[PDB]
Amino acid sequence: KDNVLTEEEKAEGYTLLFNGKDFTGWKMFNGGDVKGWQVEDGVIVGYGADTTIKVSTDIVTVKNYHNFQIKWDWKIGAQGNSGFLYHVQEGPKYKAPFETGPEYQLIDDDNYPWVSETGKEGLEDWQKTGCNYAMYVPETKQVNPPGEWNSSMVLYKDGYVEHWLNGEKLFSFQEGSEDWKMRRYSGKWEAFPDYGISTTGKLCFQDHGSKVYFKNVKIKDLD
Amino acid sequence: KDNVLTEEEKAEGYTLLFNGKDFTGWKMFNGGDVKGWQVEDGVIVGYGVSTDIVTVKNYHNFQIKWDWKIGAQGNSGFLYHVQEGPKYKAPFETGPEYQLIDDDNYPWVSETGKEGLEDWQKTGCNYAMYVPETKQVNPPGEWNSSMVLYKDGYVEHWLNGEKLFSFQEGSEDWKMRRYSGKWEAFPDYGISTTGKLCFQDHGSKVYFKNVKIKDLD
Repeated sequence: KDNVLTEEEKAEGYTLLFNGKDFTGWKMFNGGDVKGWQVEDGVIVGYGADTTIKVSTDIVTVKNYHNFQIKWDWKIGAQGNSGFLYHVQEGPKYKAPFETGPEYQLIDDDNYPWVSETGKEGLEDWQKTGCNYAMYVPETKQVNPPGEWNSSMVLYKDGYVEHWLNGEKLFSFQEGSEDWKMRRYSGKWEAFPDYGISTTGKLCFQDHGSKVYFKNVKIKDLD
Repeated sequence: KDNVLTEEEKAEGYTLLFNGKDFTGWKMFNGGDVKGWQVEDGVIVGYGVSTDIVTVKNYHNFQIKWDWKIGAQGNSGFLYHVQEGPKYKAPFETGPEYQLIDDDNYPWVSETGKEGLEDWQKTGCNYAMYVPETKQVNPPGEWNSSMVLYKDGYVEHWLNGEKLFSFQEGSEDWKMRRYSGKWEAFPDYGISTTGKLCFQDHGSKVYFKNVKIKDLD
């Protein structure tokens, strides 16, 4: 059942973005073949040397995408921080995919060790799972705790974006909109002038904390 | 019939916030008698420290409608739930603002050297919080009508009969805008849900009339 298209998914035009067995279709951000992640038991596992050099361990698609609809299943560890990013650009100008590609946050909402300015522990709600990081936050959502599987989906079609989680539409927005522009250009991206620099780019899974697990990664390449 | 309640308006609970004659019911922000403003032909006229005007009365829930006009390059506003006191230099530090500004001819220059306001700094915005997707504004020297409703944190902005947007204070979206946006230097912004109503003028003439208020439950 895992990593297999249903007849209805094939009918809708989904194909496997992860084949269940290896990293065919994937590469390291700013790198070559995938390392520091493994396929184990039909699951992509991210682990997050006579060497001290530290480079991005995030994985990106080889293929560039414009419009798409992607579904995936995911599991994090306690205190995990991962994410799905889209329209990511690579190059020596960048150290990380978040500098260019918008992020669907995958994080330990309740127990990620973030201590605020004032000495208050805990992520703010706009930094939690299913948010379009530093742009949009759901009013309500349902997330299974760390160690349990979750299902997510992102649709992008000519700037129209939807975030879904565990069967529910969290929100949608339009990149063209006045509201989007306000959030983009007066929110938190001063240091990242290339954030959303392009509506075409790579798709990406990140690991910045603990182990993370992905499977059932199915994609509709849209017109 | 400017500055006169219709029988219907009285029946639905509106009263005059401006009487058409003088500044009864108003004071200077952090001050006493109104100065820097004049009543001219039944119109509140601002000439543009804070020299803004605030209601003597505090409001929690309310619905206010008003007519306004600005001079060229005008930068004015309606603000609500304003707090006063020595700790505050200006009404914007506490009360959200419905912007009244010369959208197209305001000589502000950005950090890159481009002149002019971005759309989220223009008329009808809830300053630094919300922006309309579409609106209809009559240009400087012409009259406009506006309305703001506040009901237990639910807010609407209207301009010339159109609902620009609504929002809910304390929603996740509102909290994100409030604490990720531009207010770190203003910790009391938008915290109190009761306070004064306010007109401000930060440049050029502004004109207000037909200022009618419902004091809601």
